[PDB]
Amino acid sequence: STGSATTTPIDSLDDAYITPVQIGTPAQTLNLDFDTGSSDLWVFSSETTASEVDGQTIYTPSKSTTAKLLSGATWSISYGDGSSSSGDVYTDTVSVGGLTVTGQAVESAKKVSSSFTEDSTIDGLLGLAFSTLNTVSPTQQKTFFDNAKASLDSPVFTADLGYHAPGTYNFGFIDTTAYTGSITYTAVSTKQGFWEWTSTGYAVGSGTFKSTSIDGIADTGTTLLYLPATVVSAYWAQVSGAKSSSSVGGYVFPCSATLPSFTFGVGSARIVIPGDYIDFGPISTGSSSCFGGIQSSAGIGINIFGDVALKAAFVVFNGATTPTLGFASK
Ligand code: NA
Repeated sequence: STGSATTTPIDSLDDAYITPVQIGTPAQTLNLDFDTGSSDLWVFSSETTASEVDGQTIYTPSKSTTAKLLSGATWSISYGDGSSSSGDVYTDTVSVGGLTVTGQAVESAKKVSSSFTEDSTIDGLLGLAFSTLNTVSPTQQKTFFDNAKASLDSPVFTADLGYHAPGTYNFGFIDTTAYTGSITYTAVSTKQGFWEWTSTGYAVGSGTFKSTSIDGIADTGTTLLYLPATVVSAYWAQVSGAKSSSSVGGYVFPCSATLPSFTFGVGSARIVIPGDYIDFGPISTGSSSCFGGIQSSAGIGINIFGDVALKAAFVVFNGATTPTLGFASK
């Protein structure tokens, strides 16, 4: 089997991407944030505290003929940005892009933090990291990908995120029309439950490539590119008037600037992030200070290749017995 779904930016900055997901029978379609940095499929629901729901579409298990309470199971998650959610668990039929899993754990939120409530466009998350990070207790649950894997034509999914445009998540196949050149594969460590890999270096603009090992994660659920402070300082030093602002919470730059590209290495291959991808616009409405898309990972404890990096590539998440990542230009 295979599946193919379109993923759409939630706003004009590509802050996140939503993908429609069918849950239950008859289908309830919710727009979920597919997150390769977490392992819970959780949704706004008929159980969510009413004051914490503001425009999201909710899953109502009582209206699904295939929903079953997973008795005794609870979940609670905290993300890198300080947001959180928790609740109870149902099993139900879940379909993405025509690919169906029966008996998928659907984590129903009873509580969500303010950042979720305030984002009316995101109805929940679909985690695509390794199932070792799943928060369900007392019986850990599998991801949608882990449950689908054995049925797929190939044990893979791909992320093809757009810059200010829709893109695609595919399950079970490589679309050889969706990228240019060849795919360069690189080793993955699953020790922390993430798609963790080692970049071979970077370049700033037209500058020379610096060969250096940068361990980090491929995380579709993180907006920005978080890298070591040395690399980030080298990038922003090429932008006149750029500075790190403790008041704003990272590097800002004049909105009049033209940003340089950023290149990262994947083995002997190179992925180029155009300068425009690194512009996250005014820090507040009407400001002439703009927020940078490359930020320091110091204090986060891990480097994160978030959407700013991933949307410059066609990315293969290879879930074979020995997992690997692939990157191609597009
Ligand atoms: Na922000």
